[PDB]
Amino acid sequence: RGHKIKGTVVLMRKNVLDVNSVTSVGGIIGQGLDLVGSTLDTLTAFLGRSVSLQLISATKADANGKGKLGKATFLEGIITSLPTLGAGQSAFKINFEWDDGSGIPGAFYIKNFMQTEFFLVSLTLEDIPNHGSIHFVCNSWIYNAKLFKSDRIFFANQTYLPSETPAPLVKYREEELHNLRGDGTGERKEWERIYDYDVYNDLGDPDKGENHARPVLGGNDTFPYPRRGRTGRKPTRKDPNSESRSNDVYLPRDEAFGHLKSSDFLTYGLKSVSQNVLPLLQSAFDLNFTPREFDSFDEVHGLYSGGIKLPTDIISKISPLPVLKEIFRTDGEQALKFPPPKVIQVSKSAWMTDEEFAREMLAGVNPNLIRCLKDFPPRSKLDSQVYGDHTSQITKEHLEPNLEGLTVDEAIQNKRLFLLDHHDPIMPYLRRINATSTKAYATRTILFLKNDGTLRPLAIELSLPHPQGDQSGAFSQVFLPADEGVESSIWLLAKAYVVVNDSCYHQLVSHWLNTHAVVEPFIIATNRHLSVVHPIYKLLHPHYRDTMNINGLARLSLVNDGGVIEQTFLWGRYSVEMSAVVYKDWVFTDQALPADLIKRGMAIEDPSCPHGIRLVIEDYPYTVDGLEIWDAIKTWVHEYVFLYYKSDDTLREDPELQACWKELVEVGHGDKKNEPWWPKMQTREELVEACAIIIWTASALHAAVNFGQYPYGGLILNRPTLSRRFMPEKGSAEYEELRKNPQKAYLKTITPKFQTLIDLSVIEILSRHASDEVYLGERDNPNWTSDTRALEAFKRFGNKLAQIENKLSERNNDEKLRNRCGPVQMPYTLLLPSSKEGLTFRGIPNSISI
Ligand SMILES: [Fe+2]
Repeated sequence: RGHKIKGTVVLMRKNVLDVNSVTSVGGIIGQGLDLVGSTLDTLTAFLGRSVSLQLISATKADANGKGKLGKATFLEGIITSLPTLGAGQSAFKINFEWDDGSGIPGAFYIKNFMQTEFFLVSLTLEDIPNHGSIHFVCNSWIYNAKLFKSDRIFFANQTYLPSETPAPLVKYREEELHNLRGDGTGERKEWERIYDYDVYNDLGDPDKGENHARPVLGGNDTFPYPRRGRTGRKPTRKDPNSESRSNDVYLPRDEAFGHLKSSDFLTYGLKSVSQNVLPLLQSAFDLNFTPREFDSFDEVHGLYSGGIKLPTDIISKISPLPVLKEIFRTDGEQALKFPPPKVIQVSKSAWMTDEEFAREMLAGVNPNLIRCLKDFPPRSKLDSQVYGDHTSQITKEHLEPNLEGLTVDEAIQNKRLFLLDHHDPIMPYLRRINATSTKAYATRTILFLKNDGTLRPLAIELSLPHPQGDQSGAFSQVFLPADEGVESSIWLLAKAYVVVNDSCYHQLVSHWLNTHAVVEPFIIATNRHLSVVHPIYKLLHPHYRDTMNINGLARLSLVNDGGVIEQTFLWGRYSVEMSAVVYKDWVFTDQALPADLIKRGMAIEDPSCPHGIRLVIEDYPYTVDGLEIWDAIKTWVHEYVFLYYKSDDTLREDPELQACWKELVEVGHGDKKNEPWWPKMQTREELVEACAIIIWTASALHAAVNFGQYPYGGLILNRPTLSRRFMPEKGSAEYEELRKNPQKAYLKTITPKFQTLIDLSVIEILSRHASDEVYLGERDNPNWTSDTRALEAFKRFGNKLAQIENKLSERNNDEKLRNRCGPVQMPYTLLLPSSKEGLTFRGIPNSISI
């Protein structure tokens, strides 16, 4: 007897997912008639000889060893309703012929014969013998069949290690991987799923003119860099070593995530700030429709209340903009409002306190930098400029003021001296930097641990490059706390010059290089060498969502010449290249949270403690919370790796893992290919350690470093991005204005009103959760694996993350932990694992989605 295997295809239309057609606006989704398909009878168009599916057997091979073929069969009727049919999805039924001889299906080929591509989500088979239902999760765009030599193949639910591949599917598995790799030539087309590497020869535009040229980041000892996804474009005409610029930056097709709500297309929203808002805003400044400058602090505060009064003309073209509707509020006509940033929702003035300044190094936008001070004076790593032979000029006499009354030696002994050091990367470029419109210092802040457990700043060292040459060291001045008179204002100016350094390092290193840039060679290596079926592919896959897409954007628009990062932040046109010089010190294994903590002296290893380490400041929120998160990931990654791999030998026998990690190392981070610290793939503990660092980086680290951007920085007074004026000197007229009107002096020193609007527009988006976000650990999409052991393991991650959330909230209810809240009363929630959509100050995503 023949039997018919009963089949269920779930796909989504492009019109349901594509920005241009989803361009109405969207505000509530997970709904509609939870899009039935059915309704609006255009589903009938999938139903002739339009799309064919062809089952592939996993138990029966042909003469040359490959799985037997089913007979190409077309979609047969429209399925209106299914218990799991989600919003915007459409369902089609299709019955395949099989027998007691075509075996157990473990794969299928698919052919779109229609004009338009569609996102196939899943296929489900309801079977024949003593075999349960087979689920296939596809999640991949299917373009017209004419574009492919070998038809689109998908595999079932079952997780297989390469040894565990069913013999009839071994060639198919390997052959997909081959198709994914490519040959490293050609221009990469929209419809392609081809994964490879290039250097960042990408960011500059020397055909527009030589001042638009940027250096090649990567491939070299001066400017080493992580690789980025390969695009195929022609060389620029002027420099054959750079790639020509395009509006249209390729990433492998399935890496670009479509959306159901239009408000959720944040990259388009970001491309819209730079290409539509910026020039229309520019206009209004350049002609004379808004004042060029802020005059008082209340004028900055007026951006959240009354907004920026703008002509109806230009407001008419920035307010029907698709995504940007959710980030701009319009009262009617002359108004462009920003949401109250969470740093001012209680106190407007509290940002200026010394407690908040010191505290935001433990718990703000960049809570990752501070060092425990172990000797004195603090020394430089810099070379032949003479202060890594000399030092800091902050002195023992500067440091003995008010609080305890111990010596600086004794302050170091008892672990109560700490350091924000922003001297070494920005010094060597500082002379160049200061010869643009930027006026900046290379800074140092020495912080004291007080009795209540809070941090208090005790000295700020402001350094300028060279009276008489680089071989002459630094010229440095030193500024002490004062809360009275003109001295108070000089001090608040001295904090502005530190924060400005910090904004910059944060954006290029703590944010861009440490998450975004660095995760990319990992995504490429995984797709080139780990099959969709592979266990580690499935572990690591959620942690990659939309990442190549936002990096493809940033290359076109954030990290490019004259881009937002360049226009906005302290290092200017030197930003991305200085970030590469810092990457010379990037060590993968030091990106593990305990390693980072111990290295910066903020933790020490103690096997009598909660996580086997002990903090030297208890109330270092970022880090007590981070540590809870780190251990949850590393426990999850340990149960998951150790589920699949019985021995270290099974790992060394795993040729997919081995080739993947080889390519990561020798190619993806190939400028670090001889570094002694890379985990070999010799040991299961090494795979756990690297899988935990990939996930930490892409989820929790990216979140701690990213979602606190608009809440802390949406107030430009709190996190300025550029200083454009040196400190007022005693005799000068700038000094009498500092006396007379210090708010005006503050403002002429920081980011101008125009770039502030750009900076606020950018980070407001960068701090938003898209509705359709998939957060840490509670979350994936459907039936990812039929291996219930892994599924159980994942549930234990979710439960523990949930338990951690209650425990973190508990800590923000604690008035004893002062550093969690500040004078600004902003609970530290940036590591709370779950979130709603929007500009929340919380929610850890699986990946770098923005
Ligand atoms: Fe980001």
